[PDB]
Amino acid sequence: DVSGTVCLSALPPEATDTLNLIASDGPFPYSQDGVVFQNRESVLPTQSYGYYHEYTVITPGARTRGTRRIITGEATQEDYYTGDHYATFSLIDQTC
Repeated sequence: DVSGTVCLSALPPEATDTLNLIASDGPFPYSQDGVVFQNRESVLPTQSYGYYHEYTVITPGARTRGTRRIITGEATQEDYYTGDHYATFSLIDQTC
């Protein structure tokens, strides 16, 4: 299940950076940014393989990718944020 919607402005500023890189098709800070996200646990709506892709949202100071991501869906304006390492997601509203 999706945990509601969230305004882009309410997310860390790195989320806005990630969306800007998605808008330019990168290049990204990691070569695996842009792989398919399988939605293997079915938290997001069921779609065929390749509908979803995942991208890092950088955590300040982290040596690793941390726990923050944007998952794109193929539909227009469809993007999900997780701040808890894929446990939960919110739909991102870029209009606010």
